Formats: sequence, C-alpha cells, structure tokens
Amino acid sequence: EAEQLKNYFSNPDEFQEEIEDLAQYFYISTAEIHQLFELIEALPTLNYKIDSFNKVKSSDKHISLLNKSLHKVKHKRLTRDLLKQVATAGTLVGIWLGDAKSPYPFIFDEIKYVFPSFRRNGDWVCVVDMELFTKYKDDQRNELLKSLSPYIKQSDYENFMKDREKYRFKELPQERTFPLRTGTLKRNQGLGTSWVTPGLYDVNLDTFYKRIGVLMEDIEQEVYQKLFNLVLPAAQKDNYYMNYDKDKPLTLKEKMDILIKLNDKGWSIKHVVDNLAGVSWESYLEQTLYETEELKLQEK
Amino acid sequence: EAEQLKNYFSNPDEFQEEIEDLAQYFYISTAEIHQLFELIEALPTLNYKIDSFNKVKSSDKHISLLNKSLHKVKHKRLTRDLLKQVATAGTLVGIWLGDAKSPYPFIFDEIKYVFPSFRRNGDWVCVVDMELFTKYKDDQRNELLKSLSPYIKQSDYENFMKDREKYRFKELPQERTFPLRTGTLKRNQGLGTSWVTPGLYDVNLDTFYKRIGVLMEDIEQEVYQKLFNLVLPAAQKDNYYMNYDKDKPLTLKEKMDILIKLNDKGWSIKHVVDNLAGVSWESYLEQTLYETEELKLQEK
Amino acid sequence: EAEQLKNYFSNPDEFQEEIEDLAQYFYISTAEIHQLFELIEALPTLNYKIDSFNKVKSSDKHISLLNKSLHKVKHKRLTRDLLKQVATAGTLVGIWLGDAKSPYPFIFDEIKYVFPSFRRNGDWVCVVDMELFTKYKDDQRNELLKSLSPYIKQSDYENFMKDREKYRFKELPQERTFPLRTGTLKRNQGLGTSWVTPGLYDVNLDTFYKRIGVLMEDIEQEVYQKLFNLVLPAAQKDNYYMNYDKDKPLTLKEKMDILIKLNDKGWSIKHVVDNLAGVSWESYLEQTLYETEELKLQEK
Amino acid sequence: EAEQLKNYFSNPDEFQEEIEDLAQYFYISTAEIHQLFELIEALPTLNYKIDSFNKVKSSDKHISLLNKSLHKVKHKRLTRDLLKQVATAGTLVGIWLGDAKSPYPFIFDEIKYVFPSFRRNGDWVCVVDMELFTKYKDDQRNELLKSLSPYIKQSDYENFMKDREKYRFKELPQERTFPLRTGTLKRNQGLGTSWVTPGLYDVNLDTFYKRIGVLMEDIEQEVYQKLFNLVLPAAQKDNYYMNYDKDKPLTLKEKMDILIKLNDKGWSIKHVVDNLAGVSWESYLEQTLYETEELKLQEK
Repeated sequence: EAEQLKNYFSNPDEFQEEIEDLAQYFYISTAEIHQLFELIEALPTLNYKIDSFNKVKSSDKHISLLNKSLHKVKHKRLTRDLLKQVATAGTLVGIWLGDAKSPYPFIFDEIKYVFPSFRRNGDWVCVVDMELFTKYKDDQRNELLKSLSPYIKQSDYENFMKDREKYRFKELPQERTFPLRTGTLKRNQGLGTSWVTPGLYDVNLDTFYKRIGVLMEDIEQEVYQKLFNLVLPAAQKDNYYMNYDKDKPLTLKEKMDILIKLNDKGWSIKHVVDNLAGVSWESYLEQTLYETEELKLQEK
Repeated sequence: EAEQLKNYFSNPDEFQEEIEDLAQYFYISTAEIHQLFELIEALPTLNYKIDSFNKVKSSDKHISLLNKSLHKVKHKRLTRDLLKQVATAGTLVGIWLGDAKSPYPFIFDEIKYVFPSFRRNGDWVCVVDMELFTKYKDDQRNELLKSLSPYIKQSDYENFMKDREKYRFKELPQERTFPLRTGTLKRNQGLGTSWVTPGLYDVNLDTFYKRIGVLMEDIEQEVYQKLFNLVLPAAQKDNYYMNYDKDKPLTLKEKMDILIKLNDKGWSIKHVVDNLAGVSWESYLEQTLYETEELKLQEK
Repeated sequence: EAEQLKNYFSNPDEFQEEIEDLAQYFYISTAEIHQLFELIEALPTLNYKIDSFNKVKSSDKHISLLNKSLHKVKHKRLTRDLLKQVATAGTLVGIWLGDAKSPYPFIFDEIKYVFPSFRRNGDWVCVVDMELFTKYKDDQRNELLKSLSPYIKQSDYENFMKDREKYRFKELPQERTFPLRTGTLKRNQGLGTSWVTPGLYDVNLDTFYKRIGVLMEDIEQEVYQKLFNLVLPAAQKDNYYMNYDKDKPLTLKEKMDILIKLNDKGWSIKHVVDNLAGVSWESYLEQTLYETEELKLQEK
Repeated sequence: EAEQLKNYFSNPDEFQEEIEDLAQYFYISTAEIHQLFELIEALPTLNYKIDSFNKVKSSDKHISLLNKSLHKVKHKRLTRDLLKQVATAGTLVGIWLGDAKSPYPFIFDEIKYVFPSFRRNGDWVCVVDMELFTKYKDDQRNELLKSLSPYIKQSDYENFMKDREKYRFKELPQERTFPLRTGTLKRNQGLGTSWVTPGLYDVNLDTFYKRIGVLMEDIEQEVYQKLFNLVLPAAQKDNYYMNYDKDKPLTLKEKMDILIKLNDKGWSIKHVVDNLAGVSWESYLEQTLYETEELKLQEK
C-alpha cells in the first residue's frame, strides 16, 4: 500500500494518470477535497478591471469593446473551470481557436500528449504529440483537425504516419495557446502537481484567498492578455491589461455611502437607486415623475 | 454493501439512476439532506438588476419590457426549481418552447436520453435521443411532439423507427435550449454530480452563499440571457444582461435612511412611506390632504 | 415497524393518507410538531405592498380598490390557513368561486381526487376526478355541484355515471384555480410532501423565515394575482402585483423617528399621534384645540 | 391509562368533554398550565386603533362614536375572556344580542350543541341544536328564548318537539354571530383543539406574542368588525376597522420624548404633563397661573 504512494510521489511528472484518478474519486467519495474544490471555484468574486499603459484618444471605445468581448466569452465560468482543472491536474494547455474578431477557447484534456516542453525568449512553448490522434474516431479525428485547420492539418497526421519518429511533435502559435501550471518550485519545471497529493496519505481563509490570487494573476496575464491583443488593433497590442481582485471587497453599506456621496450635483442616480432591494429604478423614476408632474405634491 | 457505493462512485456519469433514487429517498427519510435542499432553495434573495453594454435612445422601454417579461415567466419560482433540481441530479436541460414574444420554459426529466454531448464554437450542444419516445403513450407521444413542432416533428420519430441506428439523436436550437451542470472538474466533462454523493456514505453560511452565487451567475448567463435575446429586437441582441445578488443585503434601517435622504426636494415619497409597517400610502396621502386642505391645522 | 415507514417513504405521492393521519395525530400528541406548525402560522407579519408595472392615470383608484378587496376576503387568515395546510399535506388546490366583482375562495380537502396533473403553456393544470362525488350525500352533492355551476355541472356527473371511464376527469379554469405545492425537487413533480416525514422516525429562526418566504412568494404570485386580475378591468390585467415582507421589520422606535421626521411642514400628523400608547388621536386634537382656542395658554 | 389519552387524541372533535375537564382540573392542580393561561390573558397590552378605507367628510364623529362604543362594551375584558376560553376549548360561538344602537355580547357555553358546521360565500355558518334546551328549566328556557327573540323563538322549540328530526338545527344571523377557532390545520375543519393536549401526557416570549397576535387579528376581524357595522350607518359598512398591537411597545422615555417634541408651538400640553408621576395636570396649571399672574415671579 505505502509503496504505491511512495512511487507516485517519486515521479509526480510521470504517474499523473493515477493521481487524477484518485483526485476525481475522492472528489465524490469524500467531503474534504469536495469542499476544497468548491472553495476554489466559489471564493473569488471575479470583479475585474481593465487599465492601460497609455491614454489613447479613443480609449473609451477600447474599454467598451473589451467589456463586450469579455462578456461574449462569458469569462467568469471559464476562469472557474480553469482554476478547478489546474488544481485537479496541476497543468493545463488551452488555445483560442475561433477567428480573431470573435475568438472562442479550447481546452485540451490529455496532458500526456499536449504539454509545455521548454522555453524560448523567456516564454513557454507547448508541443502537441500526434499520437493523441491514434485513438480518436476517423470522423472525430477529421472534425478535430478541421477545428485547428490553420495551425494543424491532416497533412501533419499523414506525415506522422509516414515517419512516426520525425513529425511526432507540432508547435502551437504563441499568441493563442496558453499553458497554466501550479506546484512547480523550479522556473524550469514543466509539469505541476495536484493539490490532492499532500492529503492523499490521510485517506486560513485569507491564506486561501492569497493562494488563489496568484492563479488569478496568471490567468490574467496568460489567458485574457492574448484575448485583448486579438480583439484590439495591432497598434494597441499589450497596451491594455485586465486585473481581478484577490482581497475581500467592501460591503454594501460603504459602497452605498460612496455612491450617494458621488451623486451630489450631477453624478449618476440610477446606480444609487439600483442597489436598494426592491425599489426598481423604472418604478422609482415613474412614480417620482407622477408625483412631481401630475399631482404637484410639493405645492400642497 | 460498501462495494455498491464504490461502484457508484467509480462511474458517476453512468450510475445516475441509483444516485437520484437515494437522493430522493434521503430527502424525506432524513433531515440533513432536507435542510441542504431547503437551504439551496431558500437562501437566495433573488433581487436582480438588468443592465446594458450600451445606452440606446429608447432604453427605458427595453427595461420595462424586460421587467414585464421576467414577471410573466414568474422567474423566482423557476430559478428555485432549477437550483434544487440541478443540485439533485447535477445536470439539467431546458428549452424555451412558446413563441418568441411570450416564451414559456420546458424542463426535460430523463437525463439518460437528453443531455449535453460535446461543444462547438465554445458552446455546449445538447442532443435528444429518440429512444425516450419508446415509452410514452401514443397520444402523449403525439402531444409532446406537437409541443416541439418547429424543432422536432413526428417525421423524425418515423425516420428513427425506419433506422434506429441512423436518426437516433437530434440537435436542439442554441438560442432556446440551456444545459446547466455542477460538479464537473474538467471543462470537457458533460455530466455533473449530485451533492448527496459526499455524505452518502455517512448514511459556513457564507460558504454556501458563495457556492450558490456561481449557480445564480450560470443561470443568469445561460437561461435568462436567451430570454432577453428572444424578447428584444435583433439590433439589441446580447446588449442587456441580468444579474442576481449573491451577498447578504443591507437591512431595512439603512434602506430607509438612503430613501429618506433621497426624498429631499423632488424624489419619490411613495417608496418612503411604503416600507413603514402599516401606514398605507393611500391612507397617508389621504389623511395628509384632509388635514392640510380641510381643517387647515397649520393655520391653527 | 420500520418497514412501514420505509414503504411510506418509498412512495410519498401514493401513501398520503397515512402521512396526513400521522401528521394530525402528532400535531396534538406531541409538542415539537405543534410548535412547528404554530411557528409557520405565526411568524409572518403579513405586511404587504402592491406595486405596478406602469403608472396609469387613475392609479390611486386601483390601489384603493385592491386594498378594499384584500380586506373583504380578509386575506391574513386565508394565507395562514393555506400555509398550515400545504405544510400539512405538501399540496393544495383552491379556486375562486363567487362572481368576479366579489369573489370568495374554496379549498378542496381531498388531494387524492383533486390535484395538479400536468403542465400546458408552462402552467399547471388541475383535474377534478368525479369519483369524489360518489360519497357525498345526494342533497350535499347537488349543493356542491350548484356551487361550481358555471365550471362543473350535474350533467358532468350524469355523463360520468353513463361512462365511468370516459368523463372521469374535468378541467378547471386557469384564472380561478390555484395549485400550491412544496417539497418537490423536480419541476415536473406533481405531489409535494409534508414537513413531518423527516422527523417522523424520531417519534435557525432566520432559516425558517427564509423557508416561509418562498411560500409567501408562491401565494402572492399564484393566489392573489388572479384575484387582482378578477377585480380589475381587462386593460389592467397583470399590471398590479402584491408582495409580502419576509424579513424581520424595523421596530417601533425607528418607525416613529421616520414618521416624525416626515411630518415637518405638511405631512400627516395622525399617524404620529397614532402609534403612541394611549393618547388617542381625537383626544389629542380636541384637547390641543381646547387649550389653543379657548384658554389661550400661549398668550399666558 | 395510555389508551385513554390515545383515544382522546384519535378524535379531538368528539372527546371534547374530557379534554375540557382535564384542562380545568390542571388549571388549578398544576402551575404550568396556570402560567400558560394567565400569560395568554395578561401579555397583550390591548392598545388599539381604528382606521378607515376612506376619508369621509364627518370622519371625526365616527371615530368618537367608535371609541365610545368600544368603551361601553368594555372591550379589554371581553377580549381577555374570549382568548382564555378559546384557548381552553379551541372553539367558541358568540353573538351580539342587544339592539343595534347599544349591542351587548352573549357567549354560548356548550359547544356540543352550538358550533360552526359548514361554509357559504366563504364564511362560516353556525347552527344551534335545539336539544340544548331539553335540560334548561322551563322558566330559564323561556327567559333564554326571550333573550334571542327576533332570531330564535319558542315556536321553534315547539316545532322541534313536534318533529325532533326535522327542526333540530337553526341558523343564526351572519351580521351578529361570531365563531372563533384555533388548532385547525385545514381551512375546512370545524372544531379546534385546546392548548393543553400536547403537554397533557407530561402530567419564547416573542413566540407567544406572535402566537397570540393571530388570535387578536381574528378577534378584530370577526368580533369588533360586526360591532362597527352595527353602530355605524349602512353607508359606512366595512369602511372602518380596528387593529390591536402584537409587538412590545415603546417605553415611557421615548413616548415622553416624542410628546415633548410635538408640544413645541401649539400641540397639546396636557398629555405632556400627564405622564409625569405626580404633578397632576390641574395642580400644575393652577400653580403655574398663580406664579405667573399673582406673584409675577418673572418680573422679580
């Protein structure tokens, strides 16, 4: 029994299959790990902000475009899934597939065949192994290869079959792919580790907030930065950047005080009436105009 | 005994029937799970806000229309049912059936025959298996098929009977169907899991708030966004979006303070006297007018 | 012994008679369930509001009419009875019998013969079985059938007797009937369950408030919405809606502070003097006028 | 021993005699039930207010008339007796006997012969059984029948004796009789239950306040509403309504602050001096006038 765990810990970058199996098994057959993973996926409030390294003339247009493109992708769910999966396996390789104007994400599931391998220019490089395709159905294989058409093609698989030991690995574009990792001490370590390994043999809140803050920063600077680059013109590359909040936010009372303080002489009133439970904005304005325009209460 | 639970946990995506049976059984035969599900259905306040990514000239009309369309569907009950059900099974497939102007929802019961299967363009695709219809009564089968007339038709069932291994699956529209899921680690995992599995072998409040907040976000961006798209014209597609509140709201005292502060010199008084127990608005205004107009108390 | 409870929990939608019998028995023979049900009936304060999706020209008339029609039905007692009964059985079917102008409610007792059965247009449909009438006395049966004259008639019972297996079920109008249910996980589940089932084998306050809040919302949007539709003209259908308060209200001190703050320069004084123990309003005004008009104390 | 209690709980609507006997016995032979009943009769502060659904021209006259008619009946004692008796038996049937101008109440003591039986128009109907009169003395029987002259008459008893199985039940006018009940889960249940049944086998404060609040509301809308209708003209039927307070009132300090705040420039001074211990109002005014008029202290 013990020897199995010892061997698994001997090579955390090779015995990944068993680690994932036990992780998924104890996710449902135990509560501690279940609470761990739902805490990972839940604790973040995912309030975000996009800022710039320069103030261009037409900035507001870029801000609106970035907000819209962040909604279209529906980021919050993607961030939560990425956090849960990286915590599960310790490493992950995604990519933006759709066209530049309206990109859509794609998350590889098998790490044994797609992973980061080395670095160049200080940035990771991820190589897809073509052996992955030996198991997918012919129709499914053709569909997938059509999915990555401009980057990978059926010709690549045919060449691989021609010489399995020559074209066994293919590089992915830097501007799209993103590898995420966690649990690596060395900056030159490829495969991370899963958070289940420590407590596996057994079968604070601000500490976890700070632990997930680094993952949020990594997702900001690896995933959504490339999206901003894709959506915006070439001139505005790396000019804008997105940040998530890692600390506990200020509650409703202080927010309401700040908003009501702001309103005085000009600033928006809608968001003032907005945070009040009930008291819908349109009902508020309609009844107010009825009372001030029709009845003329203030004259009586 | 133990082997049965071990096997159930081995394949959470195949042994769903027994999991649902045990979930429903312990809902009534025990209090812990009953409290769990009542807490899921009860804790949310379901105070909501629809906002826009742009300020159109006729915005107020859209806001009023969306509020009305949210009431007609009577959303709160639907949201509570969806939460309880997805927690029960871990996955759910609904669809907007009625016409675009006045849609009405429909929730499938058998996950084994209707489920999400894969993704395209980054979005889930749900395929209805026609074997489902092999058990319904002929009259009931015809009625149900007439229910989904434009999307599914009796001709599809006839073709399925002609070749059971060719037309065994049918796709549903993206603008209408919505799959919801919970308990999936990998972004490419279809079937979630039920919250009963962890504590099954056995037979904080802010943590649950945050756990259910993600469910509210998912239901916002999956269910009601499509409704907004249906109700509003094409030009305003995905322009508006609705958000539910996940944190504990500010109590009545602060609400009253903000409202009375707002009233000064112009803003509505109806919502001021409204929150006072008793003291109905009409009685208040009527007696005030009686005292100031007829008796002229302030002149004496 | 245990087998009986196991069988009862096996089919909560079939063994309802025994469940209700045990519920009523332990209501009086034990204090826990008695406290439970008295808490359901007592905790709500039943302060209510009526608001509109539009501000019509003659709104005040509609507000007054709705308040009067809410009093005539004497809603509070009806709401408490409905809550207690639905908690007792888990389901309930009522209807508005009297004419539209001054309707009066009617609550069926036998769920086994009157229940919701299926859905159409997203709304439940309740079917009355005619076998119910096989037990009532001929005079009583005729009286009851006269009660539901426009919707059900003696001709229906005669047809049922002609062919017991053809006219066995009858539909009720949507604008009048209302089914209420509780304890159902699946949105397509007809019969709820009683709150006694969990603790039956054995023989927080804000949690109960929130649990009863959902029932209050259900009664608001299912029971009294139809009443509002009946009383108001066709043009104002679904325009007005009623809401009960679910949280703990602000105490008397803050209420009096708000009222006195309001009174300044014009607003009603009657409710200010009203909430003071003793100090009847008419005595207050009469003595004030006596002192300021005859004695002229302020001149001495 | 146990079988007797089990049988009593089997038919709470039939074994009422023994329940009342044990209730009255343990009222004096035990302290718990004694505290229960004195708490019921004592806790309410019976501060009341009459409000209107409309503001008629001569409202003040109606307010004064209603206050006077509430004092003449000496409501507080009647309310306390009604609460104690309904708690004792679970049901009660009263009626207004005297003429409309100055009505006086009458509370039947036997429930086995006078009770509510069914409903019509949504309102309970109470039927007096004439068997009740078989025990009263001939002189006493004639006196009682003269008491209810316009409603019941000796002719009714003679007809009953003529055919005991035909005229065995007589209806009472709706505008006068009032049935009160408690302990009924079903809206179609006639006989309530006594509060002694739960703890009988054995031999918070805000919870009891809320429990008695519903009884106070029932007494308001069943007993005194009919009185208001009787006293006021036909045009003002159901226009006015009376409400008792169920929460703990604001203490003397806040009341005094509110009154002294009100007094400024015109409002009554008598109630200001009134709540001060000692310092009788007439002594206060007399000594004040002596000091300001005779001695002229303020000039010295």
